[PDB]
Amino acid sequence: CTLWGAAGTASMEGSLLAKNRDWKPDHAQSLRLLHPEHGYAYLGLYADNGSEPGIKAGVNQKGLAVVAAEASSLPRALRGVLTRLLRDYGSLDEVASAADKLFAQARPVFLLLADAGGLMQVEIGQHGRYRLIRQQSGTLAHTNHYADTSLLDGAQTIGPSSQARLERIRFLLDQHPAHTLSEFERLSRDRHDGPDNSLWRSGREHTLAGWRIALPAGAPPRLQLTLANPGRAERDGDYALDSAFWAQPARTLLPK
Repeated sequence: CTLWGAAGTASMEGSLLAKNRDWKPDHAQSLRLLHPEHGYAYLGLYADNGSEPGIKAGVNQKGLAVVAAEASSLPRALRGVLTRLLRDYGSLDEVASAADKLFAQARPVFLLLADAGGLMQVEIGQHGRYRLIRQQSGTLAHTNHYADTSLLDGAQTIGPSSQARLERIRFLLDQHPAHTLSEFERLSRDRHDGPDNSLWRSGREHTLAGWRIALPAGAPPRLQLTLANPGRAERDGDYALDSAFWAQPARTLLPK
């Protein structure tokens, strides 16, 4: 998985959060809106079935968005919280506060949250150890390996794809000063470097979805999603998370 986003003069439509979900094409995913009994309503990029079902990404009505990356760097042995964020927190500051507990008890993982204000990257290591980064007027990017090795008990294992993919969105992003949603969409479909080391994989692992959202201040958030469930044809989502959107009943919005 490839995660990345821009904030500040680095974007022309506000905070951008993107996520490329890569995985063995052996399950089905779905975009679901949920109205939890206690918390904010939120959209979710669920993995209906498979080996690891659950929320892979989302965004709530308060306009807080988050995307996760698996921490393959370390053994499955040492390898949720994505839902707490979506249904109890409405801003990066809300998270920066309850972070030393929210993440101090979160399994290892890579998180990339975003809100009208900016972006925030969270790397949760072995046990409790976690590093934070908050950019407000620039760009951010992360894949499947820790940038701060200090958050682990021992040297990690960087996968060839996590390596290559990180160097690709890093390069492509460093070309222009500012970015847009339209651009990102093009970015997520880059087929540079074979079928395994590319942003849009198609080898052992296929990119099963493309997630991208824009969060302009004082305006409805705009979400675009490309679902690619194996066997089915590609389905694309384009929504405006306004008051009305969130008012609709909880149900699957992808695939129709």
